[PDB]
Amino acid sequence: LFSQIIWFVDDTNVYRVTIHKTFEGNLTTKPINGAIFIFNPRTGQLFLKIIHTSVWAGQKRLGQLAKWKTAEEVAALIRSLPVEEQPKQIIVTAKGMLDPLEVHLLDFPNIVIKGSELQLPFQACLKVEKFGDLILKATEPQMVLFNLYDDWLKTISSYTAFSRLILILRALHVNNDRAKVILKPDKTTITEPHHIWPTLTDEEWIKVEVQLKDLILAD
Repeated sequence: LFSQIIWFVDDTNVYRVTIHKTFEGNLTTKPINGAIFIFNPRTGQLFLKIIHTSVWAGQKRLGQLAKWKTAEEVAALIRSLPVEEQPKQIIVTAKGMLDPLEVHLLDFPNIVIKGSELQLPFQACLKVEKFGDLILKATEPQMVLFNLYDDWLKTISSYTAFSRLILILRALHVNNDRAKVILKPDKTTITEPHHIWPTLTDEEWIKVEVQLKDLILAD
């Protein structure tokens, strides 16, 4: 990493449901909007493709079809980008993405697809209000761009920013409430409206990153 355009593709949050036990004692499973996360670990760029429930229609095995929908949308993004902006590698942390991507990317022989055992839980972003509300309230599919490193790269490397982001996502994933307290060390800690994460000093980030790591380890 950090040298070729690389994308991580996360399909975990594409097919989402609300499960409810009815008064008659049966489970209903009704889909809610999802999203694909496509992330550039060098620059911080996120493409968030929101997936509206209408795409599901009446079909079954939606969990399996989600992998295919994900690969379709990745290919569609690639086709909309000039060649020099297309990724050289796509990395997936879910093994079920590998074959659908292979089949969808046959026209892009330069693109290397590979699996990974890394823990990069973009589902934690559903717990960040910015992303959660945007996904919840969409009435149609759309793509939205974000910079998940805020202004960090002005003073730290991509490697350092990636490590910070991963710790934030994993901490949020394993213990949202405690993660959120660690990320607000002071009464006056704020997040800029165009930022994702709080504005913190270098020393505060040092203490935060140790605490996040300890929170992950405890769980």
